[PDB]
Amino acid sequence: LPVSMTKTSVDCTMYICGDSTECSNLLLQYGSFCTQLKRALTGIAVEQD
Amino acid sequence: SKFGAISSVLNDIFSRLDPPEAEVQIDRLITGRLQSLQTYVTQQLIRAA
Amino acid sequence: NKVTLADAGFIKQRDLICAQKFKGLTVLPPLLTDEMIA
Amino acid sequence: NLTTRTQPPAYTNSFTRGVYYPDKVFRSSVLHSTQDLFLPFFSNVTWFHDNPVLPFNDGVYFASIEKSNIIRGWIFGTTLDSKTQSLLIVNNATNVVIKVCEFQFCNDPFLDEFRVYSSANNCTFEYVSQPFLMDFKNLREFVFKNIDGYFKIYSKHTPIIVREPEDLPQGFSALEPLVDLPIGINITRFQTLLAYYVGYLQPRTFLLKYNENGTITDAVDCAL
Amino acid sequence: DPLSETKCTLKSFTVEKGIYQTSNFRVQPTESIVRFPNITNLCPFDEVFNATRFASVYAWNRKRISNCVADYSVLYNLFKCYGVSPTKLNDLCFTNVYADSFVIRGDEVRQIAPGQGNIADYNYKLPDDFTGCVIAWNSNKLDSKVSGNYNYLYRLFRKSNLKPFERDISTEIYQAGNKPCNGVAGFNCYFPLRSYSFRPQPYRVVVLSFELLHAPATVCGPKKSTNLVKNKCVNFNFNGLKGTGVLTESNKKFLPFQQFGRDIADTTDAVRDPQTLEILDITPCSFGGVSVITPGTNTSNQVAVLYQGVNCTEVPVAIHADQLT
Amino acid sequence: LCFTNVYADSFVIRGDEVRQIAPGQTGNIADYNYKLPDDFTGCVIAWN
Ligand SMILES: *[C@@H]1O[C@H](CO)[C@@H](O[C@@H]2O[C@H](CO)[C@@H](O)[C@H](O)[C@H]2NC(C)=O)[C@H](O)[C@H]1NC(C)=O
Ligand SMILES: *[C@@H]1O[C@H](CO)[C@@H](O)[C@H](O)[C@H]1NC(C)=O
Ligand SMILES: *[C@@H]1O[C@H](CO)[C@@H](O)[C@H](O)[C@H]1NC(C)=O
Repeated sequence: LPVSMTKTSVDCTMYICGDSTECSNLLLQYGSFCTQLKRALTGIAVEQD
Repeated sequence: SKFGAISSVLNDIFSRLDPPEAEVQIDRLITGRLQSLQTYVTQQLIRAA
Repeated sequence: NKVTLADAGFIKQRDLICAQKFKGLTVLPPLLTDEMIA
Repeated sequence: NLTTRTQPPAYTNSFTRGVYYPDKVFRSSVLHSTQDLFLPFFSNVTWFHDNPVLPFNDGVYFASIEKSNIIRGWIFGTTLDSKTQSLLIVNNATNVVIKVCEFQFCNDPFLDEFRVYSSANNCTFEYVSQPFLMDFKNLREFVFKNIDGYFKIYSKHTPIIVREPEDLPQGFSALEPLVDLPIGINITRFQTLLAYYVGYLQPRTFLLKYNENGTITDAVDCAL
Repeated sequence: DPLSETKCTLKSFTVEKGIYQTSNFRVQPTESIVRFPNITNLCPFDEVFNATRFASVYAWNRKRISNCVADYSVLYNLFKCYGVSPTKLNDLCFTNVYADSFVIRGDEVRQIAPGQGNIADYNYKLPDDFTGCVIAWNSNKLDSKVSGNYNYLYRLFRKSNLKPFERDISTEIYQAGNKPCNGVAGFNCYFPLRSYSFRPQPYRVVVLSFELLHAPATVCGPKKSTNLVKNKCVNFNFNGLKGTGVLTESNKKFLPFQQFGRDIADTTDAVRDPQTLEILDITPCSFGGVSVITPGTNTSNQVAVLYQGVNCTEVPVAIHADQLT
Repeated sequence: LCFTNVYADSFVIRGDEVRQIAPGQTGNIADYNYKLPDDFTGCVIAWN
């Protein structure tokens, strides 16, 4: 029977942009989309513990 | 992927096209990568239950 | 030895399937070590 | 010249041949899909032994199984007249020179020396290099296409122990590009300048396999 | 301090006891190394834009440019632009650029278009995947009399659609009616070849069409290269390819025609030098995630910083000189 | 609509460069003399 799951963290800026571009200034017009996803991922990361 | 744009590399669209016509081609990629991250978080929240 | 794990949670540095770290997708290690589970 | 003897197209099978490098990007230990114009696996190709004027429908694969250098090149162009910069291949066993000229064609060409035409004109392209040719036993494969601006050439040279007639040898061998000629001509018909194998390319999705060194070891035809 | 970023990420003034992911960690590059080819011979743009006179629209010609460094501030010595913007044309590299020029009516500068014409459907077709820059040049001052130059003709109808980059030099009249003809006229069997009727504004244009998915570069730009430094995070620029990463040695087995090198997925992992001709290994410099461990703001103000996924020999040793970013 | 402060700037250009001057453009005057802003709200007025 399975018990746990692989905990994954997602860097939102490094996934959407490429960490070498001026894309990071355009991602601030959305605001709270990169925080809700990592909050839900931190919830899974503490849920599998 | 392109999501209906000219290229997938952001460093080509930034270094090729004209600043005020980049807020659609580098908006389609941003919305596509946001939808992909939301889809990934959605199926992980589904399969975590 | 029969469960082939493919996680990307390590510190170490031809490339493996763990090149997803370079795109912003990392793997956190669990709190309980397998020696502690054993 | 009017050298003419008595002339029936024979046929054989391509034993998983016609795979080249679709791009100059190095890959290693990966399976890559490519939707380009390739040769279909296990296709009927025209084995001659003969010089007719064959079509050039968006790509023609070529092969040659010989011991000597009795083959010398090809000629391309939609017209048989002195127009639209008809392309030429030639070889003199010390250099591989290629010309793109505006000559009017002849009936039976031979290059053993400008006897394949009778009127030189204002030429367009000149290129001299030690590759583009290497000189039964010797295999000489070729793939010609003229998509999106310029002219592609792929080749590979392997030894053959298999017999001469009716036998394209089985096994995998990747065709490497030599030079991308920036000419831009429109081709409909072509013929050779004297084995013989002609196969036509089709748009098809493939699945290449790259090894640790980056050579294509196997391929998968996704519509066979 | 990390306590205030824990306050800002939680959007509160009191932080409870626990571990909180606040922000990320990225090492910034230092150098701005560009590497261009060796060539110095300029581009003959004065032969493209100026000659004795130009050519016809169906008897067109495309001038090839190879082994040259281009310049576009001298292009305005004597202009809408598609694809690549001209403000970044001074630092990009290609393999070959085509320069096809034709002549059109003053009421014909609007019809010719990649995805939109009348005369084009039958005299000069342009493909849909276009990248290039068009020149708008009036010639009413250059050519306006009863017979300026009789080397220019045009036809307004053909038997079918024309493919892009196609030329017909057939000395044959065409028809659009019902009965077949050969040389003789009658029911819609007249000549299609019409000469230009100059009277007092012909437009003589030059299209400079660029490419996509470039080869090892033969043409280049006037920007001068810089020396190559390894083993540190360098903002590089290799033949127009922008990026930032550590240029470590390859230890690879590149074929003599390959210059690009990729990972399992789409990642620019390896490149070849344009001058040294030595293959490299693009690796991004050290990054990770940060988690702050606070015991609670109601007990103390000390914080513990955990940089997730990194070694302890990759932290910045210049903790006092981190103000210059 | 109501605004903060209207700014009127006058200059004389050629007949070929009424659209060449643009937000983020090059040529003769768009990168060497004048520059329309990237976030430019407002308008330009060109006439004969
Ligand atoms: C561009 O010119 C430079 C200068 O000669 C070339 O660099 C030389 O490359 C050869 C081998 O490729 C070396 O043996 C020389 O030592 C190099 N010279 C210097 C001064 O470094 C470079 O190869 C040329 N690039 C191309 C594409 O032709
Ligand atoms: C961190 O680096 C040191 C020296 O570079 C090395 O000995 C050590 O093994 C590394 N840590 C891990 C977890 O590999
Ligand atoms: C790759 O190259 C090495 C040495 O160059 C060789 O030993 C090995 O057999 C090659 N791989 C394959 C699949 O042939």
